[PDB]
Amino acid sequence: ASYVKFEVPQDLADKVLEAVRKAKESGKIKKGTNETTKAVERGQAKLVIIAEDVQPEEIVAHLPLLCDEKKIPYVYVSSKKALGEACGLQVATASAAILEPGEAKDLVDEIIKRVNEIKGKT
Amino acid sequence: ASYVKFEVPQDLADKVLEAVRKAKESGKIKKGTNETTKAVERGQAKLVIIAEDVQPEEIVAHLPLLCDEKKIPYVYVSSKKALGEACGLQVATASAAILEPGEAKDLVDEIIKRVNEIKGKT
Amino acid sequence: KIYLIEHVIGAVAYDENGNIVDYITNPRDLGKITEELLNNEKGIPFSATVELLKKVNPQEVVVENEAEVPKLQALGYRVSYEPYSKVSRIFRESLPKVAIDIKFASNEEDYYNFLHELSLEYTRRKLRSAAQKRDLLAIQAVRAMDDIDKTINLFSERLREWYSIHFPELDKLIEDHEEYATIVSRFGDRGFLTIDSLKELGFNEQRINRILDAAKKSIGADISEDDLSAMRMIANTILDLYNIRRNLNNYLEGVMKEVAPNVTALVGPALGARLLSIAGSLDELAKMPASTIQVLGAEKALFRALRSGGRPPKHGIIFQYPAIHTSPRWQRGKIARALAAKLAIAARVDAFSGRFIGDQLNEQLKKRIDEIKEK
Amino acid sequence: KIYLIEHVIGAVAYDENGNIVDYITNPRDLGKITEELLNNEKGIPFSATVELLKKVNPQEVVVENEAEVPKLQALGYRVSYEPYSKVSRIFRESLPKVAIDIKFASNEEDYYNFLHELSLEYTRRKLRSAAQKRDLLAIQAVRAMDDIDKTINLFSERLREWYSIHFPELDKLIEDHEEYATIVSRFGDRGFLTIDSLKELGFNEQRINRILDAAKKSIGADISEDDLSAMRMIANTILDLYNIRRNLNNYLEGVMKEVAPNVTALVGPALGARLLSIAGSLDELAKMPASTIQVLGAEKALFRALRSGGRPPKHGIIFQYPAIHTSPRWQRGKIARALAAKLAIAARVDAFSGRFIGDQLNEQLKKRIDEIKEK
Amino acid sequence: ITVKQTNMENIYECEFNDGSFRLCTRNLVPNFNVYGERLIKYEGVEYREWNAFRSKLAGAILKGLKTNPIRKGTKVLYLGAASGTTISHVSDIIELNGKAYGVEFSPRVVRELLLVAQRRPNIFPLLADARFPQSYKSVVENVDVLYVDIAQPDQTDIAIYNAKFFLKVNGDMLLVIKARSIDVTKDPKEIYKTEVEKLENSNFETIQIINLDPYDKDHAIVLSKYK
Amino acid sequence: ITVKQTNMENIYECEFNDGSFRLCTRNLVPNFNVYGERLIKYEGVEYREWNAFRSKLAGAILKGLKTNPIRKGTKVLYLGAASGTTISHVSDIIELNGKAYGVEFSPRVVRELLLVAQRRPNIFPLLADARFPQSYKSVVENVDVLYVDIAQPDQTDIAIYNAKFFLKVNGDMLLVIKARSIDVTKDPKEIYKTEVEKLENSNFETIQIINLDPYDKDHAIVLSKYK
RNA sequence: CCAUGAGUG
RNA sequence: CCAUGAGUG
RNA sequence: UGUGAUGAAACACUCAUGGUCUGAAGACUCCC
RNA sequence: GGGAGUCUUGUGAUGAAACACUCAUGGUCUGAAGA
Ligand SMILES: Nc1ncnc2c1ncn2[C@@H]1O[C@H](CSCC[C@H](N)C(=O)O)[C@@H](O)[C@H]1O
Ligand SMILES: Nc1ncnc2c1ncn2[C@@H]1O[C@H](CSCC[C@H](N)C(=O)O)[C@@H](O)[C@H]1O
Repeated sequence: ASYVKFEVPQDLADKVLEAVRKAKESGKIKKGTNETTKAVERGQAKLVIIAEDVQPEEIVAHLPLLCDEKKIPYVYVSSKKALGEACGLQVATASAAILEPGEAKDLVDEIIKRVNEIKGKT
Repeated sequence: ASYVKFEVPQDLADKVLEAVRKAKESGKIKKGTNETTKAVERGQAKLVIIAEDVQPEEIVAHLPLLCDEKKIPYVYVSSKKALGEACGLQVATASAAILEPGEAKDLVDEIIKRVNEIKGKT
Repeated sequence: KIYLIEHVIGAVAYDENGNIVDYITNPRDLGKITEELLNNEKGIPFSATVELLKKVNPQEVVVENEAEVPKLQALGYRVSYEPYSKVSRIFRESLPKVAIDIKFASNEEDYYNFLHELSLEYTRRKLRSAAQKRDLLAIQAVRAMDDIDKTINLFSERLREWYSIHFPELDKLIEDHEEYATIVSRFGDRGFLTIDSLKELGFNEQRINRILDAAKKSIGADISEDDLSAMRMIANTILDLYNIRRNLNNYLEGVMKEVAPNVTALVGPALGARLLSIAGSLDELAKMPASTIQVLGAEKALFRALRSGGRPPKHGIIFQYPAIHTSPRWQRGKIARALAAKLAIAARVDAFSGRFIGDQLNEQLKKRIDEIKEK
Repeated sequence: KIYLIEHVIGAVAYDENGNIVDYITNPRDLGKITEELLNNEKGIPFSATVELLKKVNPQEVVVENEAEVPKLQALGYRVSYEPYSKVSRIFRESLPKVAIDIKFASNEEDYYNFLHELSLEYTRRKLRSAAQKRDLLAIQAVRAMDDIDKTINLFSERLREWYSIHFPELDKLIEDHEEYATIVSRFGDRGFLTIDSLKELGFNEQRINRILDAAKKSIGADISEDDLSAMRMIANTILDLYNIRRNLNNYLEGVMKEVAPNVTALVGPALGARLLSIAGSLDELAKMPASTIQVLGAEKALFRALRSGGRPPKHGIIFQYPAIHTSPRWQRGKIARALAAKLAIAARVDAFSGRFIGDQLNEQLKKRIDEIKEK
Repeated sequence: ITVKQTNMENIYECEFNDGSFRLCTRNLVPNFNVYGERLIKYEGVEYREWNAFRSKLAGAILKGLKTNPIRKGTKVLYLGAASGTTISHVSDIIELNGKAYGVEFSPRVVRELLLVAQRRPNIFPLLADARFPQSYKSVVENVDVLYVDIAQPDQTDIAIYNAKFFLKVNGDMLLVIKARSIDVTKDPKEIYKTEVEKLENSNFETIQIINLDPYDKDHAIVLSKYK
Repeated sequence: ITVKQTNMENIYECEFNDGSFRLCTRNLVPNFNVYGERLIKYEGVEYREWNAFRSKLAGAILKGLKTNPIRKGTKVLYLGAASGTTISHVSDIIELNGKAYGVEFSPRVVRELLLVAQRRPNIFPLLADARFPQSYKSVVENVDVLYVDIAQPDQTDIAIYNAKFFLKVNGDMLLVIKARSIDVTKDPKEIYKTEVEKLENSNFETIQIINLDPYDKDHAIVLSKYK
């Protein structure tokens, strides 16, 4: 897929899926593509997660651009259904965002700091 | 002149000028064409005095029309210098208005009623 | 003593008691009644009124309308009026009936059938005399001219914004909108500019090279002829529009000299036309005080001051007068006040049918402008 | 570990302390630097940077740009980035000077002469790629249409109030503006109306007589041929502008199927162009959530609700979609919400260079619409 | 849908498809509408929907007008007829037997009053200035109701002058007070006290004072009897 | 007329024909004005009239900028150069010795910035998004003053980012706060405080906080020093 | 609609 | 500018 | 200089940039 | 009234103030001082 800028290992992918869940419980998230876009424009998002099996792709292709303008880190997970069922939904979702990490602060800080290393940051 | 509908006997023309004067002292008057125009427009003038020796005739010509619209009686004096010098000015005036007769009430009420007889009113 | 009535029904006489002394019924004829209806407006008695003034020969007669009295005195009679008299009233209270009583119509049924058709036709006639006024064309013409003024300006700003996708530098090179649209009309691509089309515009040679260099080194966008044609449709309309304005301008000049010569003399045809549009007519303009004519067209600022007790506007549309907007703030007020003053004088001679007197008014005006500027 | 700097000045290597390890100066040539500054935007390494990585042969390289990092890896080295490194600052802290040290110029006097004329030239270039965007024409065009839309309405409203001085009865008899305009334009005086030129328009025989009878029975004014030919200037223009609109709608369709097919597929060129005008570009519309697209064009309404906690606008320029302004009040809100959703997908598939998929986007949309309507 | 009489003659209410209640009158000229109003048939009779937002009369009715002096066959003089919206409806109310004389001095607007006055023998159009009743003296009779809706600073005086010409004793005047057209500075509510006193000095007996807001801003209608 | 120096380098006030007072800077390119400003000669030197109502910096001064870090021979990064009104005047101030870099991502407007930047070797046009200081990184050096008047919701966050690229330690940053372009909901006076804390938690030493009213409504400029 | 920078008649 | 009546895109 | 002295906020537009709704429910069907 | 499934739905359910214009009427500054 081409809106996929960098590469996510399933350990990295999973820490996300857990990370989302704790943020429904202990923090604040926004679920859905339209809300994730508004979440970025607004600089509320601390971490943006994008599914890899979206069709058509161009639906979420704009998120990488936006996230750099607002300097918000982005990560991929492999299935959209999987990201939704994390989200407290029983249908799929192509992208989601954490505004408040909560009792996943330590967990998110690990991911957001790991995708930087795979992105070549010192 | 042609904008003068009827003829004022000088016993009436002079009793006019005197009614103006008592109204500067005991009442309230207005002097000049543009202000008469407003005092007629606003329904403030009880008696509107227009000169017969005005030059050019057209300056005060709208007053008869106006006055008939607001049903405000109007009267003529023969000399323009005199009407102005009556007003407490040392210059002429083309038209004037008494707003409150003051001590010309009985005096005015008699004029507007004589100018009525000369207009063919029962 | 005999009291006299005038109506579609005819002419009727009453004693003060309210009994019909004598009557002469009108003809139940649309054409004729209408006319005598228009005539009684100017004092002319119905013809039926003159006959009736003859059958009974009354010592004292009194009518409804005050414009009739001088006419009937000229026929020999002693005449006055009491406007809303008991008689006139007694007369209409019986109008369902006395139409039949003086045998104007057989029944109530087709008195109104007619009175309606007269009412239809009497006003239809006035509707026409009104549309027939000369000043309406003066007003509609210049409102329309101003509608074009606005339009030309709008398209010009579109066209500048639009053409500059292809040739940006040209925008800041031509102040005049008409010159600029003319460039885009004739040439199209920036690369078709040739010296002769440019010397034909009036362009001095120095500007000419600045333009041809500008096109050369342009960092503009290269674009299809379909794109250029689009722009040029907008460009060509701008030019059309410039012509029509001048045609209208001439049309307006004539009218404004025809219906309102004196006002035209003071401020020129359009602004005179403009003030005619705001007042609504010449005759409504004529009755205005100067203090109103001075601010006509600044209604937002006027009612702001009058509502709030703040400061009023010096000038409305009167602002367009060359002397005013060239001159500094403190002079404008004195120039407007003086101008408006001359304007009501200009207007009043016009409406009340005076002959041209515009020269000395101007003289008078420019004098006061000079006293004012010498301080 | 070598920290790599890239500047107009050339290509520099540093040790971690900030001491100049090695350099390869760029040629003092505007032409090549301008292209390489544009290339480095896409991640492409300087050619001079390529040499410097050969001379020094580094274990670890770190660049200023994260976009460069993969290019130099494809070239064989291990690369990372640090955005605001202490080395990059050190380099530039010494830039008034090290320009002279590596001999890019003799002195400060003309390093600044150069960097000024590079900057003029580097941005002259970027200014041009902006002009080259195709959606700009779409935007300018559709702006011009709405400008003609407005004008037509204005000129049309004027002609009717004006032409009714002569022939008041034609106004309420001809609903459509263009039609009215042709009648004023072909005839003039009402007394020239004929069955033949009027059967030429397509008027059914019944309306033609209703027209001709009205012309006969008109309580309008008998007015000269100058007045009439003056009005006709406006009538003709109304006609020119309709012809021009009809051309621009056709031009626009062309650019709009070209630059944004799916949007167009959904809402058509006019309305779609219109959203491009509002968003500013295609790439700005692409980045919008639907919640914006849905309210684009209701900014008075929007922020009124946002400032106060009031009720929001249901729809913006989107109001123009047939389904929306025709369906009863309670359905608009949902239709709009559904359109905007698709529009945003559509805008996104169009900008990020997708091929046409508008068939299912419409199909999906009419589904969401059919459901709404069955309640 | 259901249509039923109201307390006032030839004026009706509608139960509607949804349950909104709107005023209407029995259409004197079936199949024909003077503004855009809805035409509604019930048990084979046609009524015209009377929008209060356009027509001041329907407002005063919807605001609790005690009694309506306009009924089957009333003869009414209506100053300031304008486009014919309201006067078209008082035609429906008076119903061929009754007669309505309409004054209006703006030619631009009498132009459409004409159209309305043509289909309706109820209506006798007059392009004239209500300030000079001498001009329409020669076409009209005396009247039961004097409906005065004119935008004029001396609108009250005009009404009065018109009354002592055409108003029967114990006849009624409905006068619309248009505040902002009387003086834009004063409080609308001050305007009303001053105008009613004017009525009360000319032996008018103030019967009811209604405020037309929200249907018409800064507007009031006075129903009073001339003595 | 009379012209004299002010407390700040290369900045003057004028005594005029009437007894009025307006700021001005010493004209670097005589006979040439980037907007419509008065050109004035005094003892045969040409100065440019500096309308405060147009330029934020003149406002800050006429609203009491205690001390000014932009002077003769200063190097500046100017985010949001636009058509070139204010940057043309800082060109007059920093005056050839010193240099000014203009970042601006709006091309319609850089179109006129080109002009201002030809006539003046002070000014270095750069068409870029100040959110990516990486894209203009390879043309500038470091600067003393970071002047930021850019319309953005994170204008301050941007400013801080550019800062850690190009601001010499102990340089001054003039950051312009647009309340209504950060959020039209929030109270402007609430915003300045909330943003100034942004700068101070990122260790800028707020020297002075200036409110531009009336020169610019809902506007404030902060001067702080970078550590 | 608000704010800011550039312009038109 | 406010209020009223008639309409257009 | 009352044939108006003094005071004193005329109107129509274009471009650029930012601020640009809500967020999980809604319709149906079968058992006693 | 208790239990129970089905279709649509974060690729967006529910709620919810799009905008541009013309005509007609009226409300339309101060009032004796100025060089
Ligand atoms: N002096 C006067 N004589 C006759 N009509 C006048 C007048 N002054 C104003 N008018 C008219 O009064 C009208 C007020 S609008 C009236 C609305 C209408 N009566 C209705 O309810 O349907 C305006 O059209 C104006 O033209
Ligand atoms: N993200 C961004 N990067 C760079 N410039 C931007 C920007 N966003 C907005 N701007 C520009 O910032 C400018 C603000 S107006 C300020 C201009 C300058 N301060 C002067 O006084 O002359 C606008 O013209 C706008 O085009």
